[PDB]
Amino acid sequence: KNYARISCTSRYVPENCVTNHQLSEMMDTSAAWIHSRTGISERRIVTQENTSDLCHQVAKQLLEKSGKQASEIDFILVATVTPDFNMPSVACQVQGAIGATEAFAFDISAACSGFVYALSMAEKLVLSGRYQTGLVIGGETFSKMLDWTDRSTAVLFGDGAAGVLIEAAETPHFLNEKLQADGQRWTALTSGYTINESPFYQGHKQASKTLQMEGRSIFDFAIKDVSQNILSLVTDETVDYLLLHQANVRIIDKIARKTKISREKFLTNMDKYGNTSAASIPILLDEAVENGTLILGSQQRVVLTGFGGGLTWGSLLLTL
Amino acid sequence: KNYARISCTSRYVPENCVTNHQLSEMMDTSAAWIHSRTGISERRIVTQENTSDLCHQVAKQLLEKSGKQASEIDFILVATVTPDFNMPSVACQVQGAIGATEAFAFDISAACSGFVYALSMAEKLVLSGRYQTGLVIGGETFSKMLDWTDRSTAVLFGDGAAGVLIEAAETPHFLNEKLQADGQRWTALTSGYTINESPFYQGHKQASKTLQMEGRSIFDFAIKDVSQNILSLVTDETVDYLLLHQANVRIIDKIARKTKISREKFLTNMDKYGNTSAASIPILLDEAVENGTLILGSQQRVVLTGFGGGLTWGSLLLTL
Ligand SMILES: C[C@@H]1C[C@H](C)CN(c2ccc(C(=O)Nc3ccccc3C(=O)O)cc2Oc2ccccc2)C1
Ligand SMILES: C[C@@H]1C[C@H](C)CN(c2ccc(C(=O)Nc3ccccc3C(=O)O)cc2Oc2ccccc2)C1
Repeated sequence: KNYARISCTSRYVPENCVTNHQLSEMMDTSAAWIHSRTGISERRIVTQENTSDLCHQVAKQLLEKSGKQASEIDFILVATVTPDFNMPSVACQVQGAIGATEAFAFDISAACSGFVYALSMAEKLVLSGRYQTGLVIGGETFSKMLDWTDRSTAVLFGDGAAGVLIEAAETPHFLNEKLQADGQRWTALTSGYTINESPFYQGHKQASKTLQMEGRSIFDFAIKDVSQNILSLVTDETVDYLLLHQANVRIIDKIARKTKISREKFLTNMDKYGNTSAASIPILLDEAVENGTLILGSQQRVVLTGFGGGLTWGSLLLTL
Repeated sequence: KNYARISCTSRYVPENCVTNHQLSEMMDTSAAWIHSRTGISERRIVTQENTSDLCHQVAKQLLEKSGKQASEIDFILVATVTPDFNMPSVACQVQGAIGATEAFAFDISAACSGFVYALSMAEKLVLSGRYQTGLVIGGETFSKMLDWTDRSTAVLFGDGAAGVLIEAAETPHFLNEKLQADGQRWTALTSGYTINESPFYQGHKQASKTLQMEGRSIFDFAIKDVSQNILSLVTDETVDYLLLHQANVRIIDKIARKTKISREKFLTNMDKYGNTSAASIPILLDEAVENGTLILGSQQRVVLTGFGGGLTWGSLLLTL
């Protein structure tokens, strides 16, 4: 048994629900326009929780659902770009919160590709035969990284976390993968810059630290490069469902045409969550499993496709 | 060929050299006292470079040394807790800087255990058979995370980066490993907190963001837990050299006694670098290889042991 397998899914978002109506007041825009530009109706925003707290509940819920003991966890991987501290890692805060004393843990930084990247990691870890049980969680609190006056980005993001319980299976589930990156375009999407202000620094680098994005640029990138990445693993005839990063539904609309894969196969759920970055795919996954669209153990050929800052992007082809 | 192997080593530190004499003036302490408390005589501090720049030179040097093409790199892993941005990752900035268009990349957050953790990752990646050539670099610019007035921590850290070229070998090199963590003590060593100041935040969390450490606490932790972790892989009779995280030489003095492993086997090099966090082990490694203490391809049984914020710690047993 050295084949990684997603046994359980689970998600957790802040209770505070922020509708477009509240954002139209905060800012000076119309809820109607916020809705048509984003494809979002409402989103959750933390009021007292930080990334680790959201990830903590996900882990806690995964443990209760599966009936697993925190002591049976061998490793905890968290995909995030909005961690409480640089040190400790969010994965370590969760490891301590749930008491997974026998698990080692760390965070992975790959922007909105983070969950897919982390999932690829867990597969490698389990393949080695050294580890069998892990928790892979994607979580963010981007609401603390936004300029809530600029209505061309703030209205786009939601907070939340979701993950899965991974355990060693007898038969393969993770069939193929293709992880990629292009740092030659890293300026297209950035956040979290830290100014060096030691008495030794001589540069004049300044950066608000709030998210910055070249919409058209990354939109075009997704359509061209993600489409090619997806087509390197499947074709319409060999895939049942595709769970892409929930950045913008129109990206999905166009990718389905580009790749010639049936549009109803691409699941989406931005309406109530907005763009939850690394958490987008596992939140979508938990919902699709929860309502019976996706069925664990059914052998449905599913592709998970993330893409984001880096630039980063990658897909995983699995049989649920 | 699916056995990870360290083929090349390389290091890079800022040219700006800061001696204890300059720090005694800056602060109001004696160089003599800074020396006896830290075991450091001088350290490098960035004046214009950021973590990615240091890691960039390491990658660039590794590529030139080995004669490899940036296009032959399959993956780039960077261990850091002081990245330029949360997004993009430092690994992505390096991937773009050196033109490793065929490599996917991401950063790993495991504090001063980061390099060991990243190395464990690369081993898993190569084991899978999907990837053969990678660059694993540990780099930090902690000088931007310190309060240069508090002489109980600032005098401790240096800037720098170092890494290795990893490629698929025919015979095993990575013999064993034991990665661990304890998030129940994460408050003992923290840095980089990000305050949430969205119009929705109701908490009153505040944190300077500069490094905070409970010296005695983590010192005791290292002596007890790292000693046990090391003894789970070797005994004096089965190890030739041990490269531990360069946090404090006295930790090594005591660990050698605790574990009963010959003291001359633990290599150290804080004098000219200070504590370079994640970069400490690969800098030490490159130096020991450079001067002939350690010999690649000689089959010397070597243990790499990192420990740091998280809490995190772990060792790798290899035959060079
Ligand atoms: C609030 C604004 C409203 C506008 C209409 C859409 N915005 C946009 C929202 C999302 C994207 C986009 O491509 N996003 C992404 C692409 C790759 C990886 C990650 C993302 C991410 O949003 O996290 C791009 C946007 O801007 C354009 C889309 C098409 C053509 C030109 C720009 C969000
Ligand atoms: C500048 C100060 C000078 C004092 C004398 C030593 N400081 C200290 C320097 C380092 C440590 C220490 O244990 N460090 C660590 C332990 C585990 C993982 C990482 C570190 C790290 O420094 O990065 C602890 C220190 O403080 C004590 C050591 C022994 C007993 C009580 C406190 C640094």
